[PDB]
Amino acid sequence: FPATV
Amino acid sequence: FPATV
Amino acid sequence: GAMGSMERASLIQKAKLAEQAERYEDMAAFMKGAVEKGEELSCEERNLLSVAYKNVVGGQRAAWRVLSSIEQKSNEEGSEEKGPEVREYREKVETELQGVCDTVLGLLDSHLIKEAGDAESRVFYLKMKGDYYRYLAEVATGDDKKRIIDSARSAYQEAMDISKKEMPPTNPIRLGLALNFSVFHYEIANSPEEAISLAKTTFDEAMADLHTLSEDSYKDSTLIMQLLRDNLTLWT
Amino acid sequence: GAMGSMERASLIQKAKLAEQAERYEDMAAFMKGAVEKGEELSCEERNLLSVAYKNVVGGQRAAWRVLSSIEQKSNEEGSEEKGPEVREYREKVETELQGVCDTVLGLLDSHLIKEAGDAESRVFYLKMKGDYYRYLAEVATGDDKKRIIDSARSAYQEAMDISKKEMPPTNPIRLGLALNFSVFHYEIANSPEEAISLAKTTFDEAMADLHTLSEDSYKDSTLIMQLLRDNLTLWT
Ligand SMILES: *CC(=O)N1CCC2(CC1)CC(CNC(=O)[C@]1(Nc3ccc(Cl)cc3)C[C@@H](C)O[C@@H](C)C1)C2
Ligand SMILES: *CC(=O)N1CCC2(CC1)CC(CNC(=O)[C@]1(Nc3ccc(Cl)cc3)C[C@@H](C)O[C@@H](C)C1)C2
Ligand SMILES: [Mg+2]
Ligand SMILES: [Mg+2]
Ligand SMILES: [Mg+2]
Ligand SMILES: [Mg+2]
Ligand SMILES: [Mg+2]
Ligand SMILES: [Mg+2]
Repeated sequence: FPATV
Repeated sequence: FPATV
Repeated sequence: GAMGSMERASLIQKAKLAEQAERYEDMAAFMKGAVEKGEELSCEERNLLSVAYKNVVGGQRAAWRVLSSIEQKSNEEGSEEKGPEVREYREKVETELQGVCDTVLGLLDSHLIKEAGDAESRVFYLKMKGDYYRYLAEVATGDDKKRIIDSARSAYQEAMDISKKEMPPTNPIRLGLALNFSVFHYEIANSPEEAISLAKTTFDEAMADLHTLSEDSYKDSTLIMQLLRDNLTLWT
Repeated sequence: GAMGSMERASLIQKAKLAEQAERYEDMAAFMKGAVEKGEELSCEERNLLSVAYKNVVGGQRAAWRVLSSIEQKSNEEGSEEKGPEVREYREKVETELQGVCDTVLGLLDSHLIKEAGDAESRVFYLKMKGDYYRYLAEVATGDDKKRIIDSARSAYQEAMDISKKEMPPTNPIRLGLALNFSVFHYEIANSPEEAISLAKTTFDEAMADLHTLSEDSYKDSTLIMQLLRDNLTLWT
């Protein structure tokens, strides 16, 4: 999965 | 801490 | 509300203890109680709220993905029929996830966003609104899916518009918003070109503004910039 | 019971899904429902029950230890008074932990142990009884502390007596029981010599019986034997 914050 | 199972 | 009898300051103190103990459900319930006191949240308090719910919903999403993968495998050719249990339990987790999202969105709507006038607070809450609609969108399969997606897009877009007008390109909230809106484009809106364009432009504009920062601010900004680069590497 | 309407087989199926999703609270609630159907548990089912509650209570114990350490620091000389919140929240976590222990002990008492006639099932349940009294003992500070400690000792001792009579020294249940009873002696009963003696004797007696085993049984036994050695290394 891609990075989120 | 010591090991338990 | 079960937290109605507890002092605001005590709720905040306990949210911090819960974070130390990695008790994120408790942390979220304390912060919910704090929000419901009706006073605006400081920066530190907004971070506690976001950290608590991010961690609760993150665990739910991970579990939903495990269950959804098992369910998909069950509906392949030559898979043995095992009854309704996998669907039922995926639905149970899904309903709990939706509940948490609705709770966060309810706090934002009653009344955090309307009282948020400074750019940093309003952008932060709008980013959260986009995030929790995005989590709703991940599990949506029905009549309202398009409207749920549009609600995420609308919140993110309002946050972007304010952030571009009012905040420097290195601001960690502006960066984190852009990171997440880029992921929305890639994973939810079937717009990988828009996702890549946004991540690249955000990274490059931040790069150009690093010279203005202290050492500590440089560290804060570059940490999030690296995530933009990581996504770009994943996508290209 | 909220699980009263669900089929036993469906509860077991969902416990396995919950384990895959690392949803241990759900896993425990499913297994509780399965036990309350009133039928004896198979070996695999006993393992699911134990895994679920071990993981729930393990998380509670870790959180309790974090909070207890903060509370201890607050009661040191020169520590600033911060009010009742740390004690209150440690108490909240403690009460939830006690509740989970009481729930497991209740399942064992109504009626898993009394229906368990084979050595493997009876020893396994008695080990669990000792374990959950040991977790109660870790947080006990009152009038009943000695009786809680004695209840743990008594359960472990009955399990040891049956295991020595009925099971080989390499049996994984016999090994795991001895490992945990040794820790009880070291950490709860203030008997480090007894802890060390038991761990050493158990390790050596198992060593001498490895020659009788298949490759797969050898792997199973040696995995737990290594933990006995790890504890001995810690203690000497
Ligand atoms: C009040 C306010 O505007 N804040 C909230 C705190 C803060 C942004 C400023 C500073 C915190 C630092 N956190 C991170 O950098 C990170 N998480 C988030 C960053 C940005 C946003 Cl909008 C949300 C969360 C957490 C650390 C561990 O890793 C970073 C990659 C991201 C957030
Ligand atoms: C039905 C029965 O008697 N069982 C239950 C399953 C089993 C013992 C036989 C086999 C499982 C293997 N598990 C482990 O070896 C371990 N956990 C436990 C071992 C022994 C006991 Cl009494 C309880 C738990 C889990 C693995 C991941 O690490 C090992 C070090 C311990 C338990
Ligand atoms: Mg007040
Ligand atoms: Mg649904
Ligand atoms: Mg553009
Ligand atoms: Mg039936
Ligand atoms: Mg107490
Ligand atoms: Mg002896």
